[PDB]
Amino acid sequence: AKSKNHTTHNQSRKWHRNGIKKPRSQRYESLKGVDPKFLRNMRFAKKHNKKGLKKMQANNAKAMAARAEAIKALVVSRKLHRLAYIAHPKLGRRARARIARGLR
Amino acid sequence: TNTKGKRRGTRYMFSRPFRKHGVVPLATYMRIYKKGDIVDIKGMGTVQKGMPHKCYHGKTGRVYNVTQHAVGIVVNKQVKGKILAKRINVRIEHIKHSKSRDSFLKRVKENDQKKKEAKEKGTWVQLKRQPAPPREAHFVRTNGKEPELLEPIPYEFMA
Amino acid sequence: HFKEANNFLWPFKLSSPRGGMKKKTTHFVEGGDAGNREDQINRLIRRMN
Amino acid sequence: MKASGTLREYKVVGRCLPTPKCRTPPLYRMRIFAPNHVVAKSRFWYFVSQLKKMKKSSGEIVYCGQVFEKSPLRVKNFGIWLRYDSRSGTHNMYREYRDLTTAGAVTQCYRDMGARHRARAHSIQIMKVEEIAASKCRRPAVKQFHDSKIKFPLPHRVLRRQHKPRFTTKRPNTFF
Amino acid sequence: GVDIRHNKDRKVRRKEPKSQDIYLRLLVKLYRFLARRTNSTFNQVVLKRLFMSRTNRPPLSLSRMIRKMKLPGRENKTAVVVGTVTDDVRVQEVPKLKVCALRVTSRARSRILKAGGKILTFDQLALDSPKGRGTVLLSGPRKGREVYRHFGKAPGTPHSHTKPYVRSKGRKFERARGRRASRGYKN
RNA sequence: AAGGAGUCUAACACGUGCGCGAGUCGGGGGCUACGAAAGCCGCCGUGGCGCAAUGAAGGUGAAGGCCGGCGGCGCGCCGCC
RNA sequence: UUCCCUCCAAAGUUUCCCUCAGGAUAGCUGGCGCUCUCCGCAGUUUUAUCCGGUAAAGCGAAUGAUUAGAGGUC
RNA sequence: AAUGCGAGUGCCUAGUGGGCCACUUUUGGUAAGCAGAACUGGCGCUGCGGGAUGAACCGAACGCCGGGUUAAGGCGCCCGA
RNA sequence: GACGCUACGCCGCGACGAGUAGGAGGGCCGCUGCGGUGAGCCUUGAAGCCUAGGGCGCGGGCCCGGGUGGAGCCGCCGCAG
RNA sequence: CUCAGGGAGGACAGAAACCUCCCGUGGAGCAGAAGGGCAAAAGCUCGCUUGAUCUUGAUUUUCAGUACGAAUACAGACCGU
RNA sequence: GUCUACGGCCAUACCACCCUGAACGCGCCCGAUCUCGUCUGAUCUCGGAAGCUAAGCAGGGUCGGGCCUGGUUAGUACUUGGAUGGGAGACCGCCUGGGAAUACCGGGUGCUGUAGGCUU
Ligand SMILES: [Mg+2]
Ligand SMILES: [Mg+2]
Ligand SMILES: [Mg+2]
Ligand SMILES: [Mg+2]
Ligand SMILES: [Mg+2]
Ligand SMILES: [Mg+2]
Ligand SMILES: [Mg+2]
Ligand SMILES: [Mg+2]
Ligand SMILES: [Mg+2]
Ligand SMILES: [Mg+2]
Ligand SMILES: [Mg+2]
Ligand SMILES: [Mg+2]
Ligand SMILES: [Mg+2]
Ligand SMILES: [Mg+2]
Ligand SMILES: [Mg+2]
Ligand SMILES: [Mg+2]
Ligand SMILES: [Mg+2]
Ligand SMILES: [Mg+2]
Ligand SMILES: [Mg+2]
Ligand SMILES: [Mg+2]
Ligand SMILES: [Mg+2]
Ligand SMILES: [Mg+2]
Ligand SMILES: [Mg+2]
Ligand SMILES: [Mg+2]
Ligand SMILES: [Mg+2]
Repeated sequence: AKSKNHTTHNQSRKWHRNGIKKPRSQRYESLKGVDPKFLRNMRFAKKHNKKGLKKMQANNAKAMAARAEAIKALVVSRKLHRLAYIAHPKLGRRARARIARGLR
Repeated sequence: TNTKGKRRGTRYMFSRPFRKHGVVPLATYMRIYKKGDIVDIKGMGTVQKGMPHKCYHGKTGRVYNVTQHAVGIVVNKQVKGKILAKRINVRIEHIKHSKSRDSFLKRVKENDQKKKEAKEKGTWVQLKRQPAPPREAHFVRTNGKEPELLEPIPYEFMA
Repeated sequence: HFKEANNFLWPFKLSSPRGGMKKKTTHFVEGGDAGNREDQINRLIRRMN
Repeated sequence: MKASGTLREYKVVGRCLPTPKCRTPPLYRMRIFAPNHVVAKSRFWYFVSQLKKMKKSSGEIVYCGQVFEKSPLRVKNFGIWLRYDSRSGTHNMYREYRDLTTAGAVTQCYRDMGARHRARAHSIQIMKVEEIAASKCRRPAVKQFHDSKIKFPLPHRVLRRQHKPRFTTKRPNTFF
Repeated sequence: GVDIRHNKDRKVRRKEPKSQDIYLRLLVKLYRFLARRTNSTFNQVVLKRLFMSRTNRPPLSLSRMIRKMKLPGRENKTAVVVGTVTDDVRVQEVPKLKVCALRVTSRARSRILKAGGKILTFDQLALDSPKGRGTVLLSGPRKGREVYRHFGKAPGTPHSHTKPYVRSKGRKFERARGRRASRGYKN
């Protein structure tokens, strides 16, 4: 009573019925597996980002006000070109009006 | 059946090249890997600590964690119905900067420079990579001599 | 806009070639049908269209 | 190659890609026998890939024309130089034919090799075809027609069209 | 023949409500007319949500309604609910709210009407804003049901906080071999 | 020719329909031909399940921030109204 | 192992089991949907960039096998 | 970059877990319609035209019909040509 | 000043149609009994049975005609096996 | 510090004891089976030692992507050199 | 042009023999009281400056060996896909694309980073 030992004959056809899909690419991947010392210090940086908030708006509102003084310192043939202009429903409206007023 | 050993069939895969044995060079030590860098994996048999497994040899991934002597890499692995995102800690001698993204970055800076250019000149410059087109119609000069007549040679039993 | 113009067209549902095929299983330079027949695709086009 | 119908006789000129090393390659002309120009270009690339180190992707077809018979109204002796494969071994030959056109003589040569040596057209490799004077011929099957006062009858005229009078009364006559 | 695959030819989605209740089936007729006779996508979303099962329209709490209508810009608007507006009793102040829902519970209705707002039905909403203008579509937490704690990666697998199916919870109910580093292993 | 084989009860999961909804449920009990049905009880909601988890257990048990005044440490922190 | 029609449609493979005529598990299947649309994805190619030690080849290159002469001093 | 295509996602889930054949690669064996692998396609689950016959070969996959044309095969007669 | 719209209805464009194990849907397919309903059928002939009769439906099946027979039977909306 | 091996020398000393010079890419050795790796070393000889200690998590290998075993990067301590 | 200290790529840099080295340097060299270590101041460590490029080192040479890079080998060997191609087979030819490696024959024989010198 000997039986078949091992094969992968139909396996490559079974894999492609629902497809071989890559893992779900998301922005902001998890920080799980990152080393504990740098992960601990990053949490301390996030804990005190709110400390210099009133100094941060004093720079970003300064930049937004300086944006005003930055931006206000600066502040195939002629036949087929004519016929495609007349055939325009909006641009050739007065040209079609001229043609309709050409036969009276 | 085969064994489930960790280094089975790695005889030529983890061997050093011919006349490239001995002391490992130090430029593979004193180069900098940061998070998000694209890194290909090539196992070296001189150092034995932090060796990647044989299924990651010749693969390419992205660094997510950097330690004192090693980096952590997210490598795609083909497993039996699907692809998994593996996180492997590989010591720095098995690690090389991949040059596949380098051409893309040099093209990004070229495209940004060529888009800053020709905005004040009003023209339109091609930024897509077109494939190899059919060649344009040209004249071949047979100046002087006629083309040489080629004929098949007779057989010689040189066995 | 060749990509858009060609993708707008449905793939052409052509009949069987009148007169007959030469040999379906072999290349055109072997006296068959498969592969690149450079100027002679029109002869198939009139008998198949 | 499949020797379909009668062959046409093509002059095919090709060259290599112009490179920074070889800025102008020499042009190579060949004398191809093929049913059409699509087969003729493929046989040109086969022969030139056998002789020179030049491939279809590394080269181009500069010219491919059908060059005709300069005199298809006189009968000519054609000597053809062969290189063929047998079931065990490959051999060279020289054969002689009588024809009005060079391509007709080579067409007759392909049927002759297939008839006598069971040599298919892919094993047959024509290497030189030459118009031969009647005093330079060698085969007695061709030299027997070099007679100014040639004379023979048609001795046993077998009756063709055996099915239009299909049920007939008189028995057929073969003497004419 | 063609080498196409007929596995995904039939999309599963709902064309009609499975329920046979005739008051819902008249609102389905109304918003089916409105979705094809207007270009407003609000009527399409309302008509599609009227088809859905009871688990696909979970109830809103009044407190979640207060916070989702307290946001800036969306004042004097009609909150449109396809499910049920239930009362949430851990809130003390109720402002006035213009409400459209399929069902409003009896104690939430009293609190809304005592606050001074209005409670509409969907025919009243179709008469008031046929294209659903000045409305805020809201829906309940769909993963709020207890059934979703047992879903996902299986328990007894590394990094899987999936609730197992136990006949009861306690000291000696699935807490020994796959859970302890002492007895066997821990995932 | 006739009979002849995934049924019934209990338990669980998931989906679906209905009612009520942070509640819900009288199934046990009681009141008042079909009817052994239907109706009603609310200080009959006991009780079940849900609303709180975690620990073996003793047990414990689900945002904070700013400012002023005071005390201490040497401008920040801690404690205190 | 008892009526009809319609639609979709397999597997004899992985791992574990006193497992080898059987189960559990993953895979293949079906049904129920839902979230969006009215960027993403691909049993494919092109262009870059890495990986290999098979086919071939080599033994006047290491290891192992192996045939013949020739020139040499002690 | 080209070409093409609407995708993503969550529950519940039957049957199966004896396989076999063919081009190429390939192990044991003198060999086997033998035993054992890799890849792809089939048969199993599938009718149809051809190979006289026929699980697997060649062509081509199937709702019920009319007209036309083909594939692989053929065109003395059986037997259409 | 035609018809329409059993909206669970009606109508219009395309594409497609193999199937074992298996899964799902639709049955104005069929059997028996119950709650409603056909001012239902019936000794001027019910059920059942027979039929070289007329038909409908892809099909499961069904409706009429003739004969036989002598007392009960069926359609629709739900329910149950 | 340099090994295996070889050459030329030196009383007994010879094929082979010990000393010295030169060549020596590893032809040695690293406990074992084989493969990979290694020369101011991972080999040999010395000096000091107990990182073969305590404690969380993460990862790889087998894999169902579960365990056990084995392994890799860290982090918190106390240490050795 | 060139050297020294520390290097990068690790023979185009290695190996054998010969020739030439101005100046600074690098060395050989002279010693053992101190630091230090040995059977032995030979090595290592220390204190020096009489002599010398002899050697190390640098540059160059050899129809040099090696190494590196090309041609030939050769569109050969091999190989993706195809045929109701051949052959009794063994195997081979053709279509469609890709394409090696010896022997043999040429060319070359370290580039360079930082800091500091000499050639004033
Ligand atoms: Mg088996
Ligand atoms: Mg015809
Ligand atoms: Mg075929
Ligand atoms: Mg069809
Ligand atoms: Mg199907
Ligand atoms: Mg389906
Ligand atoms: Mg019966
Ligand atoms: Mg439920
Ligand atoms: Mg059996
Ligand atoms: Mg191998
Ligand atoms: Mg070989
Ligand atoms: Mg077999
Ligand atoms: Mg199938
Ligand atoms: Mg078939
Ligand atoms: Mg036969
Ligand atoms: Mg027909
Ligand atoms: Mg026949
Ligand atoms: Mg079907
Ligand atoms: Mg009968
Ligand atoms: Mg050391
Ligand atoms: Mg001395
Ligand atoms: Mg010197
Ligand atoms: Mg000298
Ligand atoms: Mg040389
Ligand atoms: Mg320098």
